[PDB]
Amino acid sequence: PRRPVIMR
Amino acid sequence: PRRPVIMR
Amino acid sequence: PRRPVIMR
Amino acid sequence: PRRPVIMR
Amino acid sequence: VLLLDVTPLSLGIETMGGVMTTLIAKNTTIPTKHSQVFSTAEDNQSAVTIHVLQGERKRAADNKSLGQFNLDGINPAPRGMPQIEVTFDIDADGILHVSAKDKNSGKEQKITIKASSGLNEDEIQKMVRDAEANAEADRKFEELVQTRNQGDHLLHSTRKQVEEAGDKLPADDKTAIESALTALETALKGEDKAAIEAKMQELAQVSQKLMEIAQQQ
Amino acid sequence: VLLLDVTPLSLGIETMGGVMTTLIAKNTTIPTKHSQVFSTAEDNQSAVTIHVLQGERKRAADNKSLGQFNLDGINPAPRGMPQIEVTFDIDADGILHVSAKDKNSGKEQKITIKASSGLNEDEIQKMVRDAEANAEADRKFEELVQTRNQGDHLLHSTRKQVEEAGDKLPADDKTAIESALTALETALKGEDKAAIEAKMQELAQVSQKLMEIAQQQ
Amino acid sequence: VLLLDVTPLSLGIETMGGVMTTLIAKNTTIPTKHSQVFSTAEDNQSAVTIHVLQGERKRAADNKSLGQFNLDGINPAPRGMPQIEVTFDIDADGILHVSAKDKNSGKEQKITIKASSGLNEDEIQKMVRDAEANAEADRKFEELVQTRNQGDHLLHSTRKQVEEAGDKLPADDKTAIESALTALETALKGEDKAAIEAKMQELAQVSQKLMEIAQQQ
Amino acid sequence: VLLLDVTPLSLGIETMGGVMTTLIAKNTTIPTKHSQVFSTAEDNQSAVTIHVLQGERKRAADNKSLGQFNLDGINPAPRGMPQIEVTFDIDADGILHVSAKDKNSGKEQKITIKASSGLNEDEIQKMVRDAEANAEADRKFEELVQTRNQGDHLLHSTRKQVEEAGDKLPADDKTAIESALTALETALKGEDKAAIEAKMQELAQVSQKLMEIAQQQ
Repeated sequence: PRRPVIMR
Repeated sequence: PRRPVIMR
Repeated sequence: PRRPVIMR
Repeated sequence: PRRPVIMR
Repeated sequence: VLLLDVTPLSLGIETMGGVMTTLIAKNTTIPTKHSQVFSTAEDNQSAVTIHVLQGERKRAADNKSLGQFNLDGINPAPRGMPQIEVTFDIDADGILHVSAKDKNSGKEQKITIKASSGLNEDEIQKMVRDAEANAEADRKFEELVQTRNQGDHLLHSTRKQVEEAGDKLPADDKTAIESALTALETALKGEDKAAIEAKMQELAQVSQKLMEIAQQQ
Repeated sequence: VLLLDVTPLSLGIETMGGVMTTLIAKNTTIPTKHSQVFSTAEDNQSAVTIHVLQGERKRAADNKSLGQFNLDGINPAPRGMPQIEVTFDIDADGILHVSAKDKNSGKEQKITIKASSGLNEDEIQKMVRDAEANAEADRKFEELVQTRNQGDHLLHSTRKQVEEAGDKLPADDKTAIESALTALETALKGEDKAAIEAKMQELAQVSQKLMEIAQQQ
Repeated sequence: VLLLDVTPLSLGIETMGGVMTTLIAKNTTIPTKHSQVFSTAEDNQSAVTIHVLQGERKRAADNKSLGQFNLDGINPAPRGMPQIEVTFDIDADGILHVSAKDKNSGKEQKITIKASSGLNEDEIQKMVRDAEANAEADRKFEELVQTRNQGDHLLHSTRKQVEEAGDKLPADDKTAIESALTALETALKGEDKAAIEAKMQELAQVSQKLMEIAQQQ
Repeated sequence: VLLLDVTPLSLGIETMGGVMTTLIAKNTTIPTKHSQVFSTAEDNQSAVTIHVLQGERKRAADNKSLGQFNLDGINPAPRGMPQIEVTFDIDADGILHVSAKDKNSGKEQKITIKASSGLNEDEIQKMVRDAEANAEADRKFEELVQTRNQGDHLLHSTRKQVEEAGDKLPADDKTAIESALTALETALKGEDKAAIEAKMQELAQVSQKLMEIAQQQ
């Protein structure tokens, strides 16, 4: 699955 | 005015 | 007593 | 010639 | 070379939240040029304040001010869309040029800062020592700022999504989400990291149906 | 104390773009617990991969893998809305617990990593030395990643805004924006930082009317 | 390993002049064992004081005392001849054993220092910061100490050489050298680095004939 | 100031044993002037070689040579008596002047080294990285050098004391000391730290009566 994105 | 935000 | 001296 | 020695 | 000209302290700007964002790292040889792209914090924002900082601290206010200027003429847009490119450029004479350009409007504004500005030899070491003394404090500040921006994004976003949903969102979801957004907004007003996460959690908990609707649209 | 137990290398996870994001800094005394909130990269994303890294390099791939696991059961949502809280927790025995919790769904998944995992004394120094050797390279990588995420956000956002605009956006704006988005998408496929900024610029240039409409709504 | 046990501060002993001489460097993994050989400062010296220090400062007095003990039974000898081997040994439990052995007499004395002695986490950072704050001050101190030991060696040596010369040295040389040695001895009593070098210079200037005689013998 | 001119690498000279002794520390702002007093390694020595080094390594041979020159005209003296003051002086233009002056004879010799000499930006970082890579190796080298100088001092000294003792020293002591000095001299010819300490120990063990006589005189 995708990697986590630093939340905005 | 506002400070710049690190663009998403 | 004296402190030790870095030996020559 | 010799190198200098850290003087005692 | 026996010698190198170097930045004794990081150089940067103030970003949302009162944090110093570094454009040029401590210990960079000059000449050097670095750039980063920033954006607006509010819908319809028409101007930004560029505040130039020297130092190693995480609060903007704990660093040396090198000057500030506004870029205006930013065209109406949703927050986070305009591209505001900030460039720091240090020439062979150690003069710093800080520019901000709006990629949409094409408008540019600049400050030029001579090589003798900023902190003297003693203060550079006072600064280095203090950044060390206050490392834990500074990290916690930066974590609080990051948390508050996250809460704010969730706040602003959820409001837009409630708007876009309109009738699709059931009364009881809407009422719960709106009270969670009030609670969140109250918490974003403080400096209590945990309270903010608590209110962001409450919002995640009551937004499930809203998130489905927004994803579907 | 004559002695301190310390993290010899930063510990973290892989984030979008293939970059190592630090949760626990190099040289932290244990026990320690740190957390950060992450989100999804795609609309409707139902799962995330948590990939645990030890090291100082900016590419994830250049650090030591300590293990990876998936959290799933993420409920349908717009990208960047779910709150995925990742906690790194090192106990007095130097065991690392890495957890990821979905604040909406309440789902949690975990990896536990013993105190003997990761890099030995020699490799910790190989790693330290390499992070130093490749500082410039690593920064440039990180700048490229940041630029590509920015381009992607602009891409994804502009598409949503074109959708939301519908008839409000004139034919000629729409055609220009859509060709700019194709060009951008092509560039996000490469590793050419300048090309990406060029295509983000083209988009800022042709989106003025779209930005007005999106701001007004 | 995710973790390393490390010396958070240098460990050492006080040496002549009031300076901290490091046996175990800051940031050493334990277990570790290091040794160095020291000697006596005076003819016929029968004992030495071993004073164990933790810290990064150059004055002994500015570091943390971990304890002190005497080794005695040193057999009559010219200064600088006995071999007094000091060993610092930190075991897997972080206990420090500091031993001093007289290689001639064979006599050994020891202090054992538990892993919880010395400076706590806060003070280790107060210490690190202070060593940084006072770098210039500490160097100057160390230079003054080095200069004073040099002057002292020249003093002590020249006196022995005057003795060994006896009649070979002319009256006028002897009188000039002896007044230079009084002046030097007066200066070794102060903290004025330049005055000491001045008096060492005066001695070099008036000792030429003495140096010939001592070299010839 | 936004900028500081700094030594990117330590500057120094080669001292006995093939070790780099630092006169100007890494990261010193210029202008700067530092001095240290050195001496001769042999009785009657009439000249010294000043070999200027840039770098962070402990073996002289692993640093950058900036040049070398001889000072001669040193007047006959016991080793360790002449005062040979070496000054490193870096002016506002980053030119290095290295001077050596004989305080007895008054003789001075100099090398002048332009600001563009030495290692370029890349090599300064190759050097920094290597000093890190080889820290343990370099320390061990420096310990071996220190041990060999100590052995040599003991060798040279004991020989002088045997001479000065003459008839006071009994046949059996003399024979034992002389064979210990041969063994020591053989060991000073190698790179085996332990063998040298072993032979220095044997000498301490058989010299007790000699040390009494030398102390008494």
